[PDB]
Amino acid sequence: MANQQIGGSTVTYNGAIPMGGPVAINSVIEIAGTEVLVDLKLDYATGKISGVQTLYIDLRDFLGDVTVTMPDTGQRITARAGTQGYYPVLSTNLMKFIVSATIDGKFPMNFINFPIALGVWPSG
Amino acid sequence: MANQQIGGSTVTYNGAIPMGGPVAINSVIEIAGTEVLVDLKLDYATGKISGVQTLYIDLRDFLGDVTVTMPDTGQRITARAGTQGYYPVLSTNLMKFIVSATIDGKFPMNFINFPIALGVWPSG
Amino acid sequence: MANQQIGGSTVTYNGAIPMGGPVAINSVIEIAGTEVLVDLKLDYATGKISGVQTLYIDLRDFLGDVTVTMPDTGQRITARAGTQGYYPVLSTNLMKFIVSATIDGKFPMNFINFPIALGVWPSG
Amino acid sequence: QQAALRNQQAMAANLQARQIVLQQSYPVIQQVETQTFDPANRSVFDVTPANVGIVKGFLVKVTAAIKNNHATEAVALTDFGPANLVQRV
Amino acid sequence: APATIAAGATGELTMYYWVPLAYSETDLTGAVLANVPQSKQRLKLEFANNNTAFAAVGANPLEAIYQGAGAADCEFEEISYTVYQSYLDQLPVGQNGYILPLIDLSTLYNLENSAQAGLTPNVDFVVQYANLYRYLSTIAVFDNGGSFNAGTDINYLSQRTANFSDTRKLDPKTWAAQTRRRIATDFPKGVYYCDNRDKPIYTLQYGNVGFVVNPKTVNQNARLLMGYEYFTSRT
Amino acid sequence: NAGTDINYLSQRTANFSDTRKLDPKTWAAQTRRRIATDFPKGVYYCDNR
Amino acid sequence: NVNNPNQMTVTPVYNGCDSGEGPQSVRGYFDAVAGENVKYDLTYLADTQGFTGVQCIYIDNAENDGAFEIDVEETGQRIKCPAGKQGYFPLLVPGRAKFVARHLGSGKKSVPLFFLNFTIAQGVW
Amino acid sequence: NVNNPNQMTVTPVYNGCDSGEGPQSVRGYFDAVAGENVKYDLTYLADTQGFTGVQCIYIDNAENDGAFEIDVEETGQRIKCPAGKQGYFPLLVPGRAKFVARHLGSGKKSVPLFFLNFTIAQGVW
Amino acid sequence: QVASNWEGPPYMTYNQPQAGSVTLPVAGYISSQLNNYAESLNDYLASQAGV
Repeated sequence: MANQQIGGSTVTYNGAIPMGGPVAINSVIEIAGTEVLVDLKLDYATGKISGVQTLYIDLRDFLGDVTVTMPDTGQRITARAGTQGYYPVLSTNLMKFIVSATIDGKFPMNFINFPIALGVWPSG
Repeated sequence: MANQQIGGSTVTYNGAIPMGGPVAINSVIEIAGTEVLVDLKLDYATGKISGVQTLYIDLRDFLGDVTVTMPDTGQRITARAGTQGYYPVLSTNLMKFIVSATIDGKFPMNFINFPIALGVWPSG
Repeated sequence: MANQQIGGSTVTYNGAIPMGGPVAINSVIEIAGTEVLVDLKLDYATGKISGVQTLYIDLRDFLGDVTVTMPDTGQRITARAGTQGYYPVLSTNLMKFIVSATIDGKFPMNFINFPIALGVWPSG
Repeated sequence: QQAALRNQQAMAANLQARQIVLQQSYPVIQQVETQTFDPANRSVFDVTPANVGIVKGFLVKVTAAIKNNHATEAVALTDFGPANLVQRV
Repeated sequence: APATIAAGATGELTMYYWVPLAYSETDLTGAVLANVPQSKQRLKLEFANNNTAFAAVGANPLEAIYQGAGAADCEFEEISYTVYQSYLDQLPVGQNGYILPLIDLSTLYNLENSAQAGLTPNVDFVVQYANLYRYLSTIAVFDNGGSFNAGTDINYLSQRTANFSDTRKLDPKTWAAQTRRRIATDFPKGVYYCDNRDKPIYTLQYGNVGFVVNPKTVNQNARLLMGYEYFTSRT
Repeated sequence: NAGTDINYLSQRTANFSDTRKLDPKTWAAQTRRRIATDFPKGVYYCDNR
Repeated sequence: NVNNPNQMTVTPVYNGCDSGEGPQSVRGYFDAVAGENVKYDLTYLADTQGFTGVQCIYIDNAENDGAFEIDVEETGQRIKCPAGKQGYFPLLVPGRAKFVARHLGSGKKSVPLFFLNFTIAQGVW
Repeated sequence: NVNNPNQMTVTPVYNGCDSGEGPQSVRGYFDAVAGENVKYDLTYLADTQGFTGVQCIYIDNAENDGAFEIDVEETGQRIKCPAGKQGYFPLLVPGRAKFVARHLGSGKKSVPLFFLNFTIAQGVW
Repeated sequence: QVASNWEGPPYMTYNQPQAGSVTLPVAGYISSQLNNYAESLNDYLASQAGV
């Protein structure tokens, strides 16, 4: 009973209000074979958006699921089939994102940067 | 009717904003051997994370449930089968955690330390 | 057709942050025949908890529903069968509670005193 | 450093007042709670002490009545033994 | 406590604990002034239930009390507890109020335990001391996967500083020789004690000191339990 | 007898207040803190030094 | 599908901030509703006392068999609570607080109800 | 499993903070549609008055039989409310506050709708 | 023969903390002290050179 864990990571995150304003980023993708990388490190250095805090994923026409992964954290938020939703996210000053799906489709995505509580439009 | 009680347990918690940063801890859990103990008292003493306030539990490919238990409180947050979720926990300066499941599995788990409101991706 | 009411009560509440700490109380309830009364007036006078603001009700192994009633306001929060949940309640400085269930069983209960939003682990 | 003389003068006034309390006060030891329970029901209990004076410790006396209901086999004491009667304080 | 409990028998146990606040009887450091109006003074206690006190053969007898082939049907009949509080009454009152050792009641005296994992054979395992505490003693229990050994699974134990410098790098028999001139016996097998009462490990005025165990044999699910004892203030 | 014929040993003051009032096994526990053994069967020690 | 704008919309003002008094609530009950519409006129309490607005509402339909509506007057918001549920609902209520309730159950259902005056987020367990 | 980045992205600004005026909703119905798109141009109210944005929205499809979309223009957000539900939805709207509504019901359904300008969390009971 | 900066032999006292010295400060902390930073370097070099 109760064996002890060996190693865990420790990562800094984005949780406050930026010196700019509420600023999201429309990043409509198309997977169509395997994966899609989203790199927002250029915007962070060049004076734009200061760090992704929330995701808005809109898949009401897509028949499968959509997974978004942070590489520095390992969180892999998976939005469901015919649902829209706001998802708080654990993201670093390095804003890289691995987006995946099953086969096809185009999904509007908004990298939001300010806190919005969670919600998903249909349930069950 | 009207049966009074004898013993309750008063205990202090973590509910405010850290003067360090928003800091989460990835502590991927391996079960199908025992129950799993997570002890973050070493991180609290050595200058790192001040106190676990929220859990992110990621059960997407798992077929059973996952229970996380705080020993100072007795709170028994039990995540369900094919769902991901954010769960606020009642946790003390002792960051000890008893992680269990039903059968098997590998679970991405994040010990978040800042308040995130509750949500669960599919419902029902 | 277009009628008007006669009498309505007005109660003062607990809704702010305590100048003590975030403090919850484990008060595990066994009913097994009728009803269980919880009285936290002694803790409020003797320097402890300032007033209950949220409930955590843990019903995973309980096969029926659980009702908690405030006597000063008449609010009668009812938790569902196989679900855990956080519930904000309308409670007065007289911190009395009438807990009930159907038949049997034991379930953990926490009297939280700081605001946590809603949430129920399975829905539907 | 001039700040190491006041923090040694504060220790001299503190040690002067420690030997006033230990020499001119009364050591009391009194029972605050007693309770007998069955551990199948509950095993975590909270003890409200007395709020008086300068508290300098607690003495906890734990007894038990372990019964072996097996058919033919026995059990033996472990190395830690009765020191595992209180799991946490 | 009886040494064995046969089939159908009933053993009566008793055990005493001293939960300290002040350091000793003549040194009032860590003591608690409980004459405050809205006092929240509290003493939690958890006890052994029927799942943590009786281990089967081949299990981990760490938190257990009895262990054997008949532990599947052992159970408690009762547990009774009694708490006694030792305190100082009739404090000296002066013209300006109470006469008290102010920076003796400002200091805490704490006892913590932990559990570390990740042990590798012939590799040093360092547990760091927290920089805010002044450590007085250290207790390390090498739980080698439900098995305890009398030093025959540890190469050495040490207290290494920040650079690489060791201060007490000793064989497990020589480590036990240092505890025999403190407690005049040996702790049980697997338990190792480190005394620092003459000079506490502050690890804020002399670097970052750690505690090293170099094991010889490591089984699966082997952990290292670390008990601490230290002072704490706001200096 | 070894404490089985005593309910409690105590020490009172002027206003009938016990300044120690212990079980016979707890009275003997404070004896073991000083002389590192028990006094013989029926002997009860009280330290006030 | 062609894009067509509309003529005119309205604009009321609300009570979305914190009270200068304490958190308060008003209980409305004994709701034996054979007549379907029931008015709650809280303007009596707003000027005499300090009950300076209704922000959230708590509807308890645990034993109700049908749905349950509540209507705000100046705003026109017509929040309907489901059949066997209970929960908290934020409201858009002006400084002149009047409400109209209605019913679709199987007889009068007594419907305990609270007008909450401060902010509580949504949840309809 | 191959990884592929993308070319170019969009970047607008929003109204996520608290108003210098009070909380104010805008009741946008009389949109009986069944076959068209309905534009809401709130730029008239944003400069003539102090109605400095739209933060949240309230859609009431309690008697609608199909879904209900609302699109924001400079952002491209595409919030679709379910068939027989109602609830509050936060929005990503710039200063040029323009909206386009759609429908999939069984005839014109007269859906009431509110543009809130302050923050209300999600809930779609 | 006394020197106002002489702390002893410089190969034996250069890395030695002072007497009380729980935690040492840094000798300088535009953002902080500047001429106190320059005089904390001149006083150290005068200790290593003996007037």
